[PDB]
Amino acid sequence: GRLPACVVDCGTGYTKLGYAGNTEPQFIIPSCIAIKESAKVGDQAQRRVMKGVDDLDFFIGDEAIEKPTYATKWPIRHGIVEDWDLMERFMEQVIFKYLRAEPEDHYFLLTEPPLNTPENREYTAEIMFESFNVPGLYIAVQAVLALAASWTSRQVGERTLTGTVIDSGDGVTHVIPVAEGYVIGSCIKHIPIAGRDITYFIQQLLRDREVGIPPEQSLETAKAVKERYSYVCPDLVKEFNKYDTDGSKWIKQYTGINAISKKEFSIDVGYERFLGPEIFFHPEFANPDFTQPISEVVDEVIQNCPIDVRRPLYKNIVLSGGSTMFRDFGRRLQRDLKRTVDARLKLSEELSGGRLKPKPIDVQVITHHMQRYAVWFGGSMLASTPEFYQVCHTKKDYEEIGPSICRHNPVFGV
Amino acid sequence: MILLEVNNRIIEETLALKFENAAAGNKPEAVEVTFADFDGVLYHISNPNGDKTKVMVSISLKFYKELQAHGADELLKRVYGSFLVNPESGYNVSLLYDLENLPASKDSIVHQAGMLKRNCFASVFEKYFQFQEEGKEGENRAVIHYRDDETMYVESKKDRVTVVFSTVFKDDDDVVIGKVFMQEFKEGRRASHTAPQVLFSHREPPLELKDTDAAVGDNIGYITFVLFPRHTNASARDNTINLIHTFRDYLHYHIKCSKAYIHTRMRAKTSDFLKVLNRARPDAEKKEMKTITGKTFSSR
Amino acid sequence: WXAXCPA
Amino acid sequence: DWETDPDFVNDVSEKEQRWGAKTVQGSGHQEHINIHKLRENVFQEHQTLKEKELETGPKASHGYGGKFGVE
Amino acid sequence: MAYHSFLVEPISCHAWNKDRTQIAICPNNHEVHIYEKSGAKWTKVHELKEHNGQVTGIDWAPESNRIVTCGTDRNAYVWTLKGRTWKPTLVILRINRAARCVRWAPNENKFAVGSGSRVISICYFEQENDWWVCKHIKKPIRSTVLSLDWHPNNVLLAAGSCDFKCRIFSAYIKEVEERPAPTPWGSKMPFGELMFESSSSCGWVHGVCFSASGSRVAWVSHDSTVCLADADKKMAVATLASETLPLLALTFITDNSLVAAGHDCFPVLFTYDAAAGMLSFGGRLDVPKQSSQRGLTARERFQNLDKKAAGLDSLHKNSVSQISVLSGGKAKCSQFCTTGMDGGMSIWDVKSLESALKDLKIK
Amino acid sequence: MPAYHSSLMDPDTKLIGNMALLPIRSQFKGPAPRETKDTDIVDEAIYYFKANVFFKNYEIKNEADRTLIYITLYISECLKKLQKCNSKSQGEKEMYTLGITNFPIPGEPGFPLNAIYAKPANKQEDEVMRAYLQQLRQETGLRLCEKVFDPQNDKPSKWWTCFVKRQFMNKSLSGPGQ
Amino acid sequence: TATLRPYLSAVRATLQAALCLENFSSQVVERHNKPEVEVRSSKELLLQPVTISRNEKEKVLIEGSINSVRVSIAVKQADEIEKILCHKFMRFMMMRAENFFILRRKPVEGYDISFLITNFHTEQMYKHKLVDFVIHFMEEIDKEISEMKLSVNARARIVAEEFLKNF
Amino acid sequence: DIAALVVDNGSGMCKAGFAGDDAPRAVFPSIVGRPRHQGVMVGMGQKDSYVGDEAQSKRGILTLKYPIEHGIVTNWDDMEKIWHHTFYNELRVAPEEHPVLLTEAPLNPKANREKMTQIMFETFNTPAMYVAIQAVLSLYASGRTTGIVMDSGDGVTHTVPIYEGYALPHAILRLDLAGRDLTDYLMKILTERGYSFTTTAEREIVRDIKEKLCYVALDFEQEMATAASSSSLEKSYELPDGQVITIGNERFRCPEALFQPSFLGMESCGIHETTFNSIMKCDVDIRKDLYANTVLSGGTTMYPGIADRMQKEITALAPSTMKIKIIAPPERKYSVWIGGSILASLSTFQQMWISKQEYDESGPSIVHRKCF
Ligand SMILES: Nc1ncnc2c1ncn2[C@@H]1O[C@H](COP(=O)(O)OP(=O)(O)O)[C@@H](O)[C@H]1O
Ligand SMILES: Nc1ncnc2c1ncn2[C@@H]1O[C@H](COP(=O)(O)OP(=O)(O)O)[C@@H](O)[C@H]1O
Ligand SMILES: [Mg+2]
Ligand SMILES: [Mg+2]
Repeated sequence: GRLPACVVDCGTGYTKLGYAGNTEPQFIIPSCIAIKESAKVGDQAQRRVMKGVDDLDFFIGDEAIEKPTYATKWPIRHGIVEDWDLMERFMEQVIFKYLRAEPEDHYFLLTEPPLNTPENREYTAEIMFESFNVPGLYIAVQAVLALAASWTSRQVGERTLTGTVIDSGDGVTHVIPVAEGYVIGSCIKHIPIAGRDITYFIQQLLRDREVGIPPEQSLETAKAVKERYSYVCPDLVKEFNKYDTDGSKWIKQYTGINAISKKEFSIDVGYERFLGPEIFFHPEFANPDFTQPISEVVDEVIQNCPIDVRRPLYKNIVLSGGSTMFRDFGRRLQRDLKRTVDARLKLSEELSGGRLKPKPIDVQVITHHMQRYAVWFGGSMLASTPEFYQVCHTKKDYEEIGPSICRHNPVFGV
Repeated sequence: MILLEVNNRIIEETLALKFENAAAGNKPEAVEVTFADFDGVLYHISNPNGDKTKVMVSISLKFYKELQAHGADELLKRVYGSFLVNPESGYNVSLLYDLENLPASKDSIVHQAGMLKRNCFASVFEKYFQFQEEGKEGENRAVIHYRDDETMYVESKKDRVTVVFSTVFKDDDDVVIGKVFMQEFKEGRRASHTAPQVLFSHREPPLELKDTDAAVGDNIGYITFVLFPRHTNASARDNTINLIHTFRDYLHYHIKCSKAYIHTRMRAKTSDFLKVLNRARPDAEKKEMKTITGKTFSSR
Repeated sequence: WXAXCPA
Repeated sequence: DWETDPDFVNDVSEKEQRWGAKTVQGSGHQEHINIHKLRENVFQEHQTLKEKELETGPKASHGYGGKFGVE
Repeated sequence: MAYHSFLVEPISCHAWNKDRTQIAICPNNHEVHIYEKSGAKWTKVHELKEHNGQVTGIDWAPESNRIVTCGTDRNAYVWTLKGRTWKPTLVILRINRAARCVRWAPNENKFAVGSGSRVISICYFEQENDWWVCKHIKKPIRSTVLSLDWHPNNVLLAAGSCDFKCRIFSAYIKEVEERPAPTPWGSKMPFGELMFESSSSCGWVHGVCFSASGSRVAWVSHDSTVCLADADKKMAVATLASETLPLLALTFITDNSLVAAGHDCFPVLFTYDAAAGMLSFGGRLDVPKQSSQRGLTARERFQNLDKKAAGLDSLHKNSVSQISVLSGGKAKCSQFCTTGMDGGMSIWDVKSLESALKDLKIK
Repeated sequence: MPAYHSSLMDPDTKLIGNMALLPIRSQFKGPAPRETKDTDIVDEAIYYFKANVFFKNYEIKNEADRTLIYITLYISECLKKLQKCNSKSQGEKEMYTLGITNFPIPGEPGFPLNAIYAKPANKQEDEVMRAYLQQLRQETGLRLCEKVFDPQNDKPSKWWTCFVKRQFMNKSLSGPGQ
Repeated sequence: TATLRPYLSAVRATLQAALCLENFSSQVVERHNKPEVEVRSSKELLLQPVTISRNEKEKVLIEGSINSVRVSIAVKQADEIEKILCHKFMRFMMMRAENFFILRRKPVEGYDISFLITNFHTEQMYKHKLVDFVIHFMEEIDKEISEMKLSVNARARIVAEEFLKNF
Repeated sequence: DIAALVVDNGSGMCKAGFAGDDAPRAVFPSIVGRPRHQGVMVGMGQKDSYVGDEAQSKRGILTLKYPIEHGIVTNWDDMEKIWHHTFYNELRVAPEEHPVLLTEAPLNPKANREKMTQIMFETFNTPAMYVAIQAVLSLYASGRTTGIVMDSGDGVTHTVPIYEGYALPHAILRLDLAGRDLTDYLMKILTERGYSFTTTAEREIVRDIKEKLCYVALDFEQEMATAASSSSLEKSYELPDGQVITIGNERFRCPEALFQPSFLGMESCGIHETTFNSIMKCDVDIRKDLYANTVLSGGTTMYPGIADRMQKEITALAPSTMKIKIIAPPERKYSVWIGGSILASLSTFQQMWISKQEYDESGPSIVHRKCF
């Protein structure tokens, strides 16, 4: 008989492991690896050669953050794997320790961001096909699986196959318009500004103002401040004024534990309540290359799709990923989008001569019960169908053509 | 991780979560989690007939028939008590935890629930340990089909227990590296003054497999462990069972880590060859000093 | 220094 | 525009966060459901929605009499 | 005698003016750089930038002081010196592939551009319209035209090709000059005629050159062979097969002796014996120089111990690609200039070279 | 989304160089007229400062934007000196003696924005611009010394001295980082 | 080594009989400048492909042209382990084919590795040093693969000792 | 390639430059001045802290404080002031765009390099840094991979033996005895003649007297008996106010303290015996290669005739068959910096940085993992 396919959604800040056919990932670990690192001289490809069996003395996931004598490395940066040695070791413990899957009896469904270079896919195919020897692989785009995770929380008869998926993870934020089940790939947008940029901005804010934060935790604090006291503001300068004139109400206190002497430190959370998420509607706060808000990027995405599929795309904007769990994020997004759309419609009516008043475009932003792991569940659907075993790259295909079998994805033509 | 572990993580995690939700007094939610393990084992944790108060953990194995033989459930019964119930349709063993009658110290039953496969294996294996302890020669010797193309022939004598693994790997690269990993397996007895006699053979099957249906062929390797009464006593048989159980999976695991090991040496040698090529690029006369980003220096 | 010598 | 709340805090453990946050009043560990039934139900409901979206849209087959009618 | 390295990138082609005080080179890009001899050092005086692709042929007419440049943009330009700047006049070549070589005629009334379109373009002037026009010689050619050299009677034209053949066409233009006088090559000379076609079928022809008197045509092949066809002997071919790497350029320093160079980076000398009809390896012209070694500093020792864990005994460190005659003409030469793919420019001397080696006799 | 520009340009506003000589509600001497409405350019600049320091693109639209740019650049200099003080009665003296200190004006070395600021055309315009900038500096320091210092402990509040490292488009009236 | 000395001398002498490259613009397309041995567009700019072999299964195929040389190497592979290691090693060499300027991201069918030296590599980089690099690769590849094999054997022994120690 | 600032910043004098040159771009004494009198002339502009050469020129009205003492940073505010003056005034370069290669003496407290990393990452926001050991850079500058470096700076002296690149970390001998102790000793012994320098502004005068007149005697007792029996060694130096002083016997008594610290009331052995002990702690098969590769550095080894003294002293302690070479180049004072520029200009060194990202996630405890 057949065994369920393994689903491994490898994200920059968190990896979701499971067996296809379930409702939620069996494991959600941090995407980090603790290896023994010491003071050495020479290149990186030369000091990584470990004598004996010392290359198996490493940990991953939750067990890699606890280890205080190991060095913690993150192999994935901005969704693109920058280190393949650490990624191979991470994958081998993901398969042989957590999933406990024999990699020769299970099809694998990995994930990727839209702008993953083809050489990354070729290296992933080389790893899964020659090292782990999987009978089949399928590298699906991350946000396109997040659409089929909003159907579990919406009433019957309004579970559509058309919508704009906004996936904001730890390292990348991408916008994918799906229409009737077909990924409109030539309209996908991809911005490397995401949760971790918010965490760097927040720690730089805290470090310029607060005192008493242990250095070795200056990041771990900026996550607990970001994922707890952060919201979205309707206006920036008005919020600065609201904090200045009535600071006794808007300024909160965060009390953490210094995990060396177990003492407690206390800091004041002020402007970084609303300046964190604001790098979504002002990306220049974290990366001066991008200057375009997320509402305008979504509007460009939808306005580039075919005409008669623009009106349903506005109706089912599905959020996904952790970085979209900010209070009143969807509300401000929908407000800006409604402003843009109504202004465009009124301009078109005025240019027409003033005879017809067209239907106001319904704009809706869908928050659902599965956002934190909306991608994985989507995979758990796709990798549970029969047709799945018809779209995978069989081992024969790799043995015949080579890793170049995995070189194409729906973002580029030919 | 060098040695594979015997306890499954998903079972322990799910059952501990359910027991924390039940002990705090929250209302129980549904659960339906199906997954797999090594050697083609299939687990299913669900509820019996939508009854959200009972959790049934079922397991389907490959040694289907050897566990149904009389006396192959002594260990399972002894360890699981009243949790052992009739198998769920399609599966082979099944435990049933009532979330309202859970005894105190919920850590022990979860630690023994994560080792369901190890316990099903040790139950069909301690039969011969006992056949040898009780001082009886010629006791029953069988072939556990612990996989689908590989076998484990167990035999119990008056003074020893012989375990013959008939093993074969699926992939060609894995076969070629496994020939080495199995040839070099007798060089391990130099690491300990007390290790079971290990014999390797791939020219011809041993004389134990001439009356039995253990898998034989010209692509199969035979690894014979001779466990003596210092490895099968009532105090060191747990470790022996764990090792004999996870031997094949451990060999497969390390065969698949050997490649990720070799890749580092290959990268090192690639860089060493690039350094020999670099002697061909004529050194520039003057370089423009840049910044960490790569922009012009903007100053002297 | 802290103990021994000044620095 | 819309007013904000100063005293809102969704304290959650990192392990609680990995599943969901108190900013979405339903997120977290959900009740396990059958996935194939959901898939087929979504397929059928999308088919039914497409049928009515076609019926309520402009119809080229409107002037041939019968159920279509005469222009 | 000297060696000057203008740049580290190859030099495609170079050209000197009448009094050999200025040189026009190609820096391996679209521009043409005109340097001037100022005492002992060189100083760039002009930059000519009109081409779209890198120039592959420059030629400087001595008497009229007009430069002609052909490049890989399928175009040709004639630069004239207005006051202080060189202004270009575009020539319509009508080719559909990259040009390869250009050569002024001896009388500076027309110029030949060999291109990779399997044609030769004889360009001349139309003062009735101020129109640089061109005619085409394209019949027996089947590949790129690599090298050109004109007969001293302003009509015949030697052309080497990548079709393994050296040919002698007749570039007579009946609207800029009179009917030419009969030469030992043939009495019938209409435009596009074929007076001579070598019998070789191996190796491309990198360089052709007419004699000083226009009675002998010599050429070099990638087959390592140097050949000479004599017209006073029923167009007889004398070949010499060398045992070194091939040659790329050659010239006539006398009516009897040739100076070639190529992928060896040093000039060699050949001689022709008319009383027997056979070439003789006169020998290497350059004396093998001993390149001084330098002690390494600590910054350079570690820089090339981390990064990488002269071999050649001539002036040029890369193959020599073009040889020109500086002073003395082709009847009795005294200085020849070589430019190669190392950006260097070696001004040689025949007297000093003959003095340094006494085993070296110039026929 | 664009930064916060000033909305005080009027078609009858006079120009000095190419900066809007906007009226200011102050007591110091200067060539700028007196304001009757409750908001001058300095109040607007102090209102928009905390937000304008985070943006990294600022399109100059009119001359009032150039005046607001100057004042936003000078608040960053006031903050550097107010960070060291420990009493509002000392902050006021520091702000006075800083406003007196002559900073570079358009068209001189040290001014960060000579490219996008039209220098004076003669000597009279030079003098008027000097006096105008001095008045702006004095009044900005005076108004800011009441914002930075909170009355609970009478020392610079950490909510204003955290913007010492934040530079408006990485420009400053002082030296390059000194 | 000393058993490859005549084979390597012949290969080196054939390498610097080719590698006498020149600049050349294409004939079958307007302004492209492409290596003439890769496109095989014109049959007049292609020299004879010469093979130099030490035995039946170790060889070098050299394909010359007017502005490019393609050198394909078929390396010694004695058994299956050496075949696997040679494949993986050549693959890890191809991965960095922009640091090796003369390398080729895919070997010619039938051969283990392939170098493609155009004329820019002989104008901007030392020619004799490129010849030396090719000959050094051919000298040392067998030794490095044998050391890989010994490393695999040592790994197998260490794994066996790590298992049989717990009993 | 990338341009990386190399900031030696040892005790005594800070020498900063760019990686790839042959000499530090800016060398200035690492001092911080503070006015000690009232300001009465308002309107001329005043500052409350002078740094470097400006503090040296105005030393008449300042209290010069060294932020580093005996190789350890003891006042971090003045250290930040020194670094700010180095970045924005001497080099005039933005520090948030270039890597920084700082140096530290061996066997210093870990809190020193920890706070150094924290300052360089949280104050100046350098994108990457690296903390190297001074003697290793000194060996780089000498262009050899074997030898014992004997670096005698202004606040600390230390020897490091290295063989084929493998530095022996169990034979590194440190000794808190350097130019500042010698300057204080000269201040002490200058009283017996009749001159009294007692304020921190005159210590600079004493340091100039030392580094212009003092030298090392080849045979101490012979030179003492000579200068005590004839006025042929006395030299006259002019103070910055016209006074002239004459020093005789003192000239070689100041540096002699380096070879016998019993003058300063210390128990430790001289620098020659320290180097010999460091050598003798290494294995027997490499000592012969160390003896012929002794390297000096630091500005305290610039005394006339110290190479000959060191050779004559080591030769008396080493077997009569070992050849003792004292490789003292005439650019010894800048050697520690010159080796730095060599190091930061290497290709593989880009893989040894401490990237700002790597620190943002691990705090100051990363320097002990990325830098030995
Ligand atoms: N409730 C929350 N509010 C704000 N940010 C969050 C929340 N939960 C997670 N994040 C941020 O999102 C990132 C993790 O989300 P995830 O979707 O797992 O990204 P990835 O899948 O790329 O790792 C982290 O950077 C985390 O700080
Ligand atoms: N040429 C010299 N001759 C004699 N003494 C010198 C010479 N140069 C420097 N010194 C003395 O050596 C002392 C310390 O050397 P220095 O190079 O300042 O140490 P560091 O390298 O740590 O700054 C200085 O105080 C100086 O007076
Ligand atoms: Mg993600
Ligand atoms: Mg020093």
